[PDB]
Amino acid sequence: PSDGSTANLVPEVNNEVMALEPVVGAAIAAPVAGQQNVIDPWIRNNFVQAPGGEFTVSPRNAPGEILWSAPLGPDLNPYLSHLARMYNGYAGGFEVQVILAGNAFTAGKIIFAAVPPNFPTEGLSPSQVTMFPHIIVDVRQLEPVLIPLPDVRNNFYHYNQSNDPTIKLIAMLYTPLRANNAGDDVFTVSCRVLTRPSPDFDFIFLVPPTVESRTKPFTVPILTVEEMTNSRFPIPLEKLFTGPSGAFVVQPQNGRCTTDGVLLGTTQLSPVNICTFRGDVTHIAGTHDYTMNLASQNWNNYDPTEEIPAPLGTPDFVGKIQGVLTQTTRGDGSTRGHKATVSTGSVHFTPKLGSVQFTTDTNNDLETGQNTKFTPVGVVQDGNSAHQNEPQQWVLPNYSGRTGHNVHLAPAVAPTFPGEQLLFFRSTMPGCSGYPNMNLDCLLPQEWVLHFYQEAAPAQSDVALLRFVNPDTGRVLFECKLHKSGYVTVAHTGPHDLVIPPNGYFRFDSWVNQFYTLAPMGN
Amino acid sequence: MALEPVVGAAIAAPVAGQQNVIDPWIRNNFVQAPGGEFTVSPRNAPGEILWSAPLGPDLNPYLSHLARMYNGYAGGFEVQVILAGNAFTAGKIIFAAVPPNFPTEGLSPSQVTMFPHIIVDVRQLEPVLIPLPDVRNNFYHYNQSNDPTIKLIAMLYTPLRAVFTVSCRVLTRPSPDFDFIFLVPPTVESRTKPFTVPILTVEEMTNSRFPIPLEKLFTGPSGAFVVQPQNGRCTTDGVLLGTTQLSPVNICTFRGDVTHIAGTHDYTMNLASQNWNNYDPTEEIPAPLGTPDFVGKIQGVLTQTTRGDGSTRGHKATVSTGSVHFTPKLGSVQFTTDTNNDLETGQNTKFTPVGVVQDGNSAHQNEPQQWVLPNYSGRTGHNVHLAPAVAPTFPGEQLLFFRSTMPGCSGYPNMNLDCLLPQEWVLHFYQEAAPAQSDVALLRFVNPDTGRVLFECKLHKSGYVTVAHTGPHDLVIPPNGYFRFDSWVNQFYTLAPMG
Amino acid sequence: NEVMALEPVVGAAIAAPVAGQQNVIDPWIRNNFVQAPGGEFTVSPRNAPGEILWSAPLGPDLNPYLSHLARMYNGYAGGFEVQVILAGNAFTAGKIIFAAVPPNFPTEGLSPSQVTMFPHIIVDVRQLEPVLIPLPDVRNNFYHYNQSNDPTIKLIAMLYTPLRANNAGDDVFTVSCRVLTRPSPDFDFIFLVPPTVESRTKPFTVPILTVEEMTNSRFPIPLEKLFTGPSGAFVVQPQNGRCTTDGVLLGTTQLSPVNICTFRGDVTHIAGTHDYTMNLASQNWNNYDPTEEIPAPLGTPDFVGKIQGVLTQTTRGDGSTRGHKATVSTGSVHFTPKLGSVQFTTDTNNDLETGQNTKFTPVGVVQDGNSAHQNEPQQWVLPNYSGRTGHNVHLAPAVAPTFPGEQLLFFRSTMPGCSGYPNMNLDCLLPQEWVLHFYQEAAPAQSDVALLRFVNPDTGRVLFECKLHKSGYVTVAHTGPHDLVIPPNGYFRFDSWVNQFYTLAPM
Ligand SMILES: [Cl-]
Ligand SMILES: [Cl-]
Repeated sequence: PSDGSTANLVPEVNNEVMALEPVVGAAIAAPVAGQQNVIDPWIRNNFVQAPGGEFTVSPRNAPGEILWSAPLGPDLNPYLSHLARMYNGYAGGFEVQVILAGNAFTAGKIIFAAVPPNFPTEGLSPSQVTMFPHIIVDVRQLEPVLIPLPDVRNNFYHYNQSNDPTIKLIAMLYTPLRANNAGDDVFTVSCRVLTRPSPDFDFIFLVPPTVESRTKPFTVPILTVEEMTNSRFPIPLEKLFTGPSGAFVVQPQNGRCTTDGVLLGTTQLSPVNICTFRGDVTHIAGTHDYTMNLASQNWNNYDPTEEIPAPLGTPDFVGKIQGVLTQTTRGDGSTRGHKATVSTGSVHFTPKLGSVQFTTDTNNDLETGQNTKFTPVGVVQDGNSAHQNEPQQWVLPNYSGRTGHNVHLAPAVAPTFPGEQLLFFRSTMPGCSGYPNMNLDCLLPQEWVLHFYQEAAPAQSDVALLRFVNPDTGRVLFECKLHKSGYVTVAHTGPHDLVIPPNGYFRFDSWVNQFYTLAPMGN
Repeated sequence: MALEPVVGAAIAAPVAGQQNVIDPWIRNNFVQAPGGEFTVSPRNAPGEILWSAPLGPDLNPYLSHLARMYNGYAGGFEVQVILAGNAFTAGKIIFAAVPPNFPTEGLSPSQVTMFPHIIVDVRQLEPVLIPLPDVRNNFYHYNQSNDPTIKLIAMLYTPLRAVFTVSCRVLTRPSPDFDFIFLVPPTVESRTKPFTVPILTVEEMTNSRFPIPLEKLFTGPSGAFVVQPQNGRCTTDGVLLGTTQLSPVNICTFRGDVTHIAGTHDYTMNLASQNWNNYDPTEEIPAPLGTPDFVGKIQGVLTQTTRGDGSTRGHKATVSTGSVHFTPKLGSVQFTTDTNNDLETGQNTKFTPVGVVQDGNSAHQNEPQQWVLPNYSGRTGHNVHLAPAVAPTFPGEQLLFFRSTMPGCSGYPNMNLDCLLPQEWVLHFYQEAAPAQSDVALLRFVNPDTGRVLFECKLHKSGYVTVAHTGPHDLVIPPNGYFRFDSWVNQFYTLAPMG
Repeated sequence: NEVMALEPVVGAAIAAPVAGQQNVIDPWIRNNFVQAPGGEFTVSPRNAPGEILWSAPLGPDLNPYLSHLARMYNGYAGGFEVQVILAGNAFTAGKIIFAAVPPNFPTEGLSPSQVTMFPHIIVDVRQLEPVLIPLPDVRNNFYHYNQSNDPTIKLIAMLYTPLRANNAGDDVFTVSCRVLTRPSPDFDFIFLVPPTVESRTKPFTVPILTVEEMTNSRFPIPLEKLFTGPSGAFVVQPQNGRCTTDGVLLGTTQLSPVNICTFRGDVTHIAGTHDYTMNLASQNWNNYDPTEEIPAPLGTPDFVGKIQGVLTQTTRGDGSTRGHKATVSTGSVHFTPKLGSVQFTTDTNNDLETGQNTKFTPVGVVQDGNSAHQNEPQQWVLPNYSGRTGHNVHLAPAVAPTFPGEQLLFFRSTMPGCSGYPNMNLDCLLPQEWVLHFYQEAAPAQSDVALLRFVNPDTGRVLFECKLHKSGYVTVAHTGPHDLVIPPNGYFRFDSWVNQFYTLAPM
């Protein structure tokens, strides 16, 4: 029966069982629910992979790490997830199926535990997890693990739009992963979580779809790398790059946006205003320099009291940006345009205070009362100093110049998992003069900022697993982790420009946590 | 009583993959169809089909969302029609069920009575109920197929006597024999996502004909001009037209190798692709994607980088569209620069646009004519594979433009730049690829503070917007107002006056 | 566990009241599993979750017995039982999902999560016993017609968990899979009909001819060798020998293997030179119509170079005949065959009369010896068929491999040289006899790729396999330029239609 397959090398099934009493589903809610609803019985009789539903046990993982966790709710099941956008509430339990068919040469144990509502999960030790109803499963177990997840609660049913807690199911690494395959291979255990609603599960109230935030699902645009634009300078994207970031500090303030659509730093939605300035301009006596008193991006007065580091779209690197000042006179419509340059490392670059200084090609022909716009074009470098040294993309300017320090900054960004580096979306800035360092990396393409902003989809966990696919060949090129904080990471060591098919796109496959181990991409 | 009962999906059980159940409450409430708005106005005459819909999940917003989870369906509907008339209004509306594969084109009101029908007076208060059974000759219908179904049609049976527009609404609910058939994942390639319009504000969006933000909404008469832009031209279901591409930054830009013209400060650019590939002049496009779509002088900056040492050069430059040397369909355009030397020949060169200029000795505000197309192949022929021209077709209506102001670099230029669709709307339609359920998508502009509707407009499938107004007018809009897609309608819809 | 969540689906029994007749299939065919023609795929450690390793639609082409029978029947109805075999061992880990995708649902782009949402089975790489999958004929009509190509249910095989195994030495361990099929009891054919009349049932084939026995489709010369190479620098876009698998000719391609670089028409002298202008008439000697949706008259040369041959003329009344060494330059501005005129350089400025029909017989290519050696005949540069006065119109598409590790496979011949140092390499995408074969035997393509096997009949050994794309070009698994070392009697054999994800073994 098992001769030549598995070969008794492997635990077949688990004996342990969760010490939970039975718990009623939605039947209790019938006298006070608005309606008695029905779920397609095929959805109830068939396991499907949960959003989330992937996690890994690798040698990088350490005992105590929660490899997978989820609260009870419709988001446990993709069919129920889409249905839930059409209902106001729910009640009842789930059957979860976990697949752990590790290679026979692997060792290690996982604990699954049910933690009741309103108990804090945020510091649990392995000892402590044992005090809940729990099951301990060997990472090599062949038959899937079946865990019933009852809807422990103190009310008749749950509302989608509220934050009353539910039971949380936890999977934690109980014993580190060891292996004794003789060769130098990993044998990471790839695990799958599938679910189906219990018979007592039901939705409560029929309501207009998609208007409830907590049920909006997360997506990542189908756009190709060439079809998107840099979020730190109005340029198209060109390549994907990963490299080591230990030396310098990756802390941009443009193109910073969270997965559920909260903008951060100096980030705004318009991809054309990403290094623009608008306001009234003043000549500086005896020089070809002009001082600009800043208006907003929509030509309103600028309010420095706002909880932002600087006006939205203010450059987030130190360098000399060359462009054009343009001006129009209200009465007659006379227009003027002059070569201009802004140095963000200059002591007179104080956009938080409301003033920026340009160096122009005239000392007249710029009126003092007219609206003036700086259209950026490129970056420049002083040719007498070291080649490729002027534009430092990862050095933040002093938004208030010599007065005070920078405030309300978006956090810095770094890989936290062993073997991982940031993944940058790389664009090459036009050079106007000199020998400038023309590489510009952003953490998110501008179109992703647009998308996340509009679809304010709540993050089901802290990391969204993406796979990059070649649609011609159908093959996955690499996988990466998209963090809620709005940055991407990959499994690689060393600098590398990615070799990408022109048709490649990012495909969202599963929610994971920070302990997910990515397949190595490099070379 | 005029039709027999018609079985739904129960008959399909021996040949369907699965047996499914739909939430029975969905059939206990009449709900407005996604294309359940139509209008009767004195502009309409008998013979015009004022409203129509095919049987299918798209009749019901609940079934519409459910349909993303199923492969097919079978069964009928009960439809309810509501007419907002008054006692001073006269006329009759006939609703009729026309069976699959019968041609509606040319029907008289007399003939429409020969179908199962109801004749309802425009001044009735109480809603009228129509049964719509799933007459067919197969076991069931596939969502991904355009197989025909029974159609419900509404038209004026007697002429309307009454500015007074009669607002009408169509609501539906599934019959008890209706059911979905095969449970399937809601994928993107299904093209079952319903059509929407981005929530972005006019202020926060970008012009699709020049890399600048939008500023205001403008309506005006277009009898003088020929409205035929080639950028920002896109279909509601995501088909790009003309020279339109997706990058909001690469509009009115050029990339290629550059060559000096002896004795002048003028240069010739041999055009590479937007991706820096070779450019193929034989593509079925009027010109390379992002080519300027108006006649004028566009000033910017030419940029060049020498590979090997990192040498970079930048020079003020200017393109005159409609100049005889502007031939981007053939692969070359001519710039006038501020040097005759420093632009090297071997290296790749990029023109970054900034603004337009005007010769000050000529008539003021006459140089950039946004509604005059350049001759993409110069004198050596005329333009080909153009996106169609655009004009209002319904009496009382004008185009609605998304207006921004181009920066002026010198002179007295006409800085007015109107596009048909925001660039972000082009992006949205491309990615969502939502199939159009009719030829016109009715949009309403909403003030989110109060929930109030400020005006309505028609977004045509061809990718242009029209509104009910006469005369030029800059629209006065709350800065945070957004567009909302409300219903599929047809060409006979009468818009509320706006102004 | 191992059960696909599908309801039972009636086969041809439901069709009895509306079918004309009741038929019977040989019971041995019903009781014995047979390998689907493209029923092989492989699980390697390079594979990642979500990759579709194999797919097939339900239908008679999955079974060569049923495929042959369908040529004599009008329709069919019912399902199959599929047997899939996995060549694992106890020391492997990993999961494969098989899924039933309904008739009109697109497979293109599915994530692993979503594939789980179809009726499905999850199979462990260590499973020894074959997996039995019922594939029911989900449909919305009573039965299917052969000529109507109705869409059917699809079987999907996708990598669900990566393969975890040791390798032995440098040989990387892989799990080979095979897909076997046999008709369900409810499957049956419908109406007996004349056995080879119905078009959509003709099977695709490839000539048994040897490379030496075939002919180049771009110049009237025999083939000599098979050549594969990287093609990224240049643009592979020939206009002769371009034909689709189901027999539609493309570009300037025509059927006669001798008229591949010929010209016919009436000729006119250009005063003071040894040049002549030929007013072109159709290859069949008729009036020439430029309106034809073709790049140029059929058989017009599709490369830039100087072709030397012989002009021949015949006076109708007297019967006199004249023949003169001549040369055509396809890159010269006076080479405008789309407009109807071509310019020759001859060895006389006398003895070529007007109004008489004149035929250019091509012989070879020539090179200016004072220029760089091997620089004049650019085979992969198309001439400008309308000279300066416009662009080429209605071209056959350009051709490139899409799969990593794959390069074009060219049928290579060596052009005769007449003078100078010309590049005598000439590569075509299809032999002329393959064009002839596809055109006559107009077999419908069951997918975008026909898998071919190249066989040495002496030893019986297969030397390589290649992909014949429906568009009419071939690709192989190789990197770098290489002349193939082939036994002189080797032939191409058609094996199976496959899906676009089929990965072929390297040389
Ligand atoms: Cl989904
Ligand atoms: Cl209209």
